[PDB]
Amino acid sequence: ANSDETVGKLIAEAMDKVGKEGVITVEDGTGLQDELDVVEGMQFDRGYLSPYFINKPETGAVELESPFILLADKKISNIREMLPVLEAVAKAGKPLLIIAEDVEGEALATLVVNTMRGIVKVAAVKAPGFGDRRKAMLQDIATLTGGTVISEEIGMELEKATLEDLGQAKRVVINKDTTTIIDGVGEEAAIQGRVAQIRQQIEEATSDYDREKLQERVAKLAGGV
Amino acid sequence: SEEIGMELEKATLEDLGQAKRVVINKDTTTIIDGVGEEAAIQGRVAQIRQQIEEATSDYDREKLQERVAKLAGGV
Amino acid sequence: ISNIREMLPVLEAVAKAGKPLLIIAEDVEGEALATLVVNTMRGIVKVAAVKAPGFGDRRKAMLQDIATLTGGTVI
Amino acid sequence: MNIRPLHDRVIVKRKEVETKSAGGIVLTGSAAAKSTRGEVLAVGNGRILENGEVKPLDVKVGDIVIFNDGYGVKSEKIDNEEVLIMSESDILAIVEA
Amino acid sequence: MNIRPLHDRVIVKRKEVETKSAGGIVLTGSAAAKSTRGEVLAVGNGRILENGEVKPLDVKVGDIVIFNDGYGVKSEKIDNEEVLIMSESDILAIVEA
Amino acid sequence: MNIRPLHDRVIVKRKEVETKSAGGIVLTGSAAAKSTRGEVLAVGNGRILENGEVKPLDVKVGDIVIFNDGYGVKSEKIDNEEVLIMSESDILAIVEA
Repeated sequence: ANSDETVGKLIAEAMDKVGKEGVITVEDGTGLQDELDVVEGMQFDRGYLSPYFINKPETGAVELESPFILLADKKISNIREMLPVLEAVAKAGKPLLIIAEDVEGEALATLVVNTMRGIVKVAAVKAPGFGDRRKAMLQDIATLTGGTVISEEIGMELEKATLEDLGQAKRVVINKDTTTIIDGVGEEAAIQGRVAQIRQQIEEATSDYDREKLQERVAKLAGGV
Repeated sequence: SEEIGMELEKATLEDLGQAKRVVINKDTTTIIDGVGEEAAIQGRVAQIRQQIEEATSDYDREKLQERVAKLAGGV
Repeated sequence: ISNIREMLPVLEAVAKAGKPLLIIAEDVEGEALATLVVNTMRGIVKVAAVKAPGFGDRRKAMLQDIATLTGGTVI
Repeated sequence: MNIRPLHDRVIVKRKEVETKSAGGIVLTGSAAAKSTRGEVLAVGNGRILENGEVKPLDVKVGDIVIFNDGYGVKSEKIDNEEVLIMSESDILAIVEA
Repeated sequence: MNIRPLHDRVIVKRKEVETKSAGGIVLTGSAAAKSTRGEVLAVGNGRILENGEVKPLDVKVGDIVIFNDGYGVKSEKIDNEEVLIMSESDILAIVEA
Repeated sequence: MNIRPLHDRVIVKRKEVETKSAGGIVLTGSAAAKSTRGEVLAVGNGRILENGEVKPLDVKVGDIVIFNDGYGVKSEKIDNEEVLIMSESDILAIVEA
């Protein structure tokens, strides 16, 4: 950096925090001074679909305490498929995050009135990514929270999922732009296994792009961003 | 809001707002002194006041402080 | 291929034979491909699906090559 | 004033549009659907068909009924209350017990 | 509470949507189809047609039946369970033996 | 287990899809057509229509029949074998001699 001690120090600092398999990106800052952000644990670029669900108006963000996590591969539109599962969670007390391909229609709508009343505490946020990348990434989340991806593709109905298939977390933070899972159950051995597998997916990455996204995901699942 | 599971038909006098007076012409509507729970006004103001704090641009800054003026001081 | 239907008679004979099965068709999609997954995902049968080598009139010529090398009949 | 249905026709009143209870505790918000249950308010003498005799209806005044809401059914206003006029042919069952 | 079908109408419950067994051992995953088999839960007195007398139905409470799932059939919710309302005309056979 | 058709309905099984013999020696390969011939496996008591009495069916268990394959006919699976359910109205003739 042409003898800029501050750049050196900031890089050094970043490298130290995100680890060896962590990503570091540079972008325009707001003010005059350089600034380093380190995102802890896993977080993807996803805002709540229902803004009328913010349970902390101070930050303008959703903060679900020790919740269940529903991973839906297919997009949701009907409250129907939820009822069997939505029910098991309601009679369990714990809140529920839902990361589907999408949530719209009267499904999204009714979910609002279900928390607006105090029947269940339930969040809805789009799936991270697009196309064949999404399902790959949605699985990452399953691993970190010990849940099963309900994939309509591989002969599975959303309706026939039980508490069994749900992921779990210590806490969840969702605002208008990003969702963050804080410390998921995550079978320790199954994390680093799914990491050492994606780690080798970069090894045989036949370009630069199928190299980038991969080591991004590893950072979300291993160190930091 | 028909969005959040509500029918217009099932609203009662309960849900209606109230004002001291209202002035409407061909271009503008004006509510003069609404009931407005004092504490709920400045609370809803201090909340929109912080929405400008985390306004990620200049436009989501403009309209916000416009609204605060309509709810707090004057224009 | 698109339907599991046409498979069942054959898929069955292989299932009760123990040996796995590769399928080289023109294509495999729909619920055919989908169900085949859950059939190996469980341990009912071990079955692979891969497109045919080539395109147009070259494909059938080449697909026959495979038949010869493995002693099979092109359906 | 009340109503007197004309033989074979039955006068009923509808019930709760997706009562928020189904699935258990979940308050299933209205999914853009209706209800098929209803209370029988009035009964006509009975179908006159086939000339010879006039057969009574198998639903009495005050029954709770599941019906098929199709074309046969009509909507009317009595004393400013929502009421339905369909024939027994459209009534499928009675909820008892 | 249970249901009382209105003469000629039969109240049944559906069975397993493409039970993974057909073809032998193969677990034929759902091909976007339904089932036509069902259990008879309630029976109406019987068809009243042609005035003179009221003929009983040939299906008893508790029969296993193959039906034709067409327009005649309707979907209802009793105690939060999926039930079907069709007339005997739509019931084709009984599975016994 | 076998099947018990519900009065008027007849349970049959289809025959050979364009048996390669027609025209004489020529093995007429499948031209995208079906067969109308079939074996009667089960019979219902008989049509009940017009109240008074219940008339038997003119086809016995085991007949060879030409039918009209239209809407009336339905497809079912018994012990994993292809069977057809139509009414006598759809059976046109019997092949004998």
